[PDB]
Amino acid sequence: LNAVVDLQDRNTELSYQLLLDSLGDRTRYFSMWNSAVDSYDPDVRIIENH
Amino acid sequence: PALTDHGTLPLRSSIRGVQRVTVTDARRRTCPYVYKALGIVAPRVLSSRTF
Amino acid sequence: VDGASVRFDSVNLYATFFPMAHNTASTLEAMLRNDTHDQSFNDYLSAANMLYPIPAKATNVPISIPSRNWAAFRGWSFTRLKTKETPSLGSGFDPYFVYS
Amino acid sequence: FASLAPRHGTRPFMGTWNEIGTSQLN
Amino acid sequence: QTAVPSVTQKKFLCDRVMWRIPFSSNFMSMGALTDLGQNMLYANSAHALDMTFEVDPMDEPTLLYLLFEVFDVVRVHQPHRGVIEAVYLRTPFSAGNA
Amino acid sequence: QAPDPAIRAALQSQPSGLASDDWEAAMQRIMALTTRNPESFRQQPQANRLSAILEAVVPSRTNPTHEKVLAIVNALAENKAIRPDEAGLVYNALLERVGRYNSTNVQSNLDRLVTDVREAVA
Amino acid sequence: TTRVYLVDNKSADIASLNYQNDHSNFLTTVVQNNDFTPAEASTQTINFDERS
Amino acid sequence: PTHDVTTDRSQRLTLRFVPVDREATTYLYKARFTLAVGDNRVLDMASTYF
Repeated sequence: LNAVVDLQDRNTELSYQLLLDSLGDRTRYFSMWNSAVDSYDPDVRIIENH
Repeated sequence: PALTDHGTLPLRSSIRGVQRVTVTDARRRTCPYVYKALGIVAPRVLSSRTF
Repeated sequence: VDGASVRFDSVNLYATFFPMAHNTASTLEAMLRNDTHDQSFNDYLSAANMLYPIPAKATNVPISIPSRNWAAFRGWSFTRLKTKETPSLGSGFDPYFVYS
Repeated sequence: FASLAPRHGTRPFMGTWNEIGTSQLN
Repeated sequence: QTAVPSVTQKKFLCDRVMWRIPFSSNFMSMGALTDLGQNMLYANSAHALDMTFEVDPMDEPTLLYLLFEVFDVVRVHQPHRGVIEAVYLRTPFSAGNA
Repeated sequence: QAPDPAIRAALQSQPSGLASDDWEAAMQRIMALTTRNPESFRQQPQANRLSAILEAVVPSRTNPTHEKVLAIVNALAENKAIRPDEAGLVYNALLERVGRYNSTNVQSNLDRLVTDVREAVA
Repeated sequence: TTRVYLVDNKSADIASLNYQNDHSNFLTTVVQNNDFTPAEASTQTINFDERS
Repeated sequence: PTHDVTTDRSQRLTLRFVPVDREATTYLYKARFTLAVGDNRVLDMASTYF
């Protein structure tokens, strides 16, 4: 008898993504879990054209 | 169109929203040539368990 | 379309067990089965996710929800996505999920 | 005993009697 | 000393984040069970929710990914060896005591 | 002395705080009959103020099967009839036999045994 | 007593579930609320009593 | 907390006071308001800003 009754709307994919950030910090990479936050260079997103 | 019925059999206490319905053959593989499958269940109390 | 796919050759499930003195593991197991103290957890993003389409060049989008009991609501949180990027996640292949 | 403080199931949350405060350039 | 007349444009970019409207009296987080959501707990009323979003004239089809914060929990019974039972519960969007 | 198994069993199977068993103490809280502090209940949030009222008015029937058997297996260890590490095995076995054959007579005799075994440890 | 009907649902909300299931191995919804969209309804559970 | 933390009557979170009298000079510039902080409510001055 299953203990993993799972619905159709809630996504554990995004929930775990937020939890890791709240639990610790995401600046430092952890290759064992392949933890590497997709980030953009802040200089290229906002072109600070000095 | 084969319309028949089957007797009572145990039913789970909690029924999820989505249920799978399958019709398969002797080899336990799905027959692709089914163009309509239906199903209707009539729940009833069989016995008691808490006692 | 172009890049070939992966293939799984082996899938093994690893586990790690704490060495607990059997004098205490039995006692821990004994009381942990009385249903007066049994584990209980909550999803971190405790929310029900609903998606509503927005046609192109449409500025105003109204949505409605059929009446129900908002027993223990905790607020909304919304964000706009592109339909190209969002998969279906119902079934194996959304054969329409092209962007990667 | 003004309990209008958040709860933690029961036993209202917290508060240290000594914490109203001081700081200067020193 | 040649500058042409000009107009000023303003905007902002707030990415990697999702907007939030906390269902509380003063938009403040004092606990998990909000004060406003605490009123309809044992009342058997049933409200209806209507929301109108006015966003932008985008060029490509888009979706409005909306979340309704709820309480989804689970109690895990383990009476006998090899027996595990879970009792799930979502209160705003009911999901049954399976 | 050897600790009482029934007290020890209740020390690991019953809520530390209030349960449906402590109904008489619960009603004193929800009606300010407590000499210690009568105004405690009045100040609670509505969420856990009603849930305490509902339980007191209509008590919730429970299952004392696991509490009784835990008392016996706690008593067996003190007489050293079983090794302390075997307590996990025996607890789940007796429980299964009682489940397989539960009935009123069985439940009552388990109760006699609980009393009898207290006296036996003594 | 009641009855629950297991019938093919060609609605787009349901059809998004079984993108590669024919009429012999299809999964459909049970709860049929006239107001809930099939995507939302699917979630709900019909829960019999656990004392029988 | 449920009752004694937040009110139920009509109340405005943010108020906007127009200047009641303005005096100007070549270099100086003076403005004058009237705070008029309601009743049965309390304003923390570390929230006002011109």
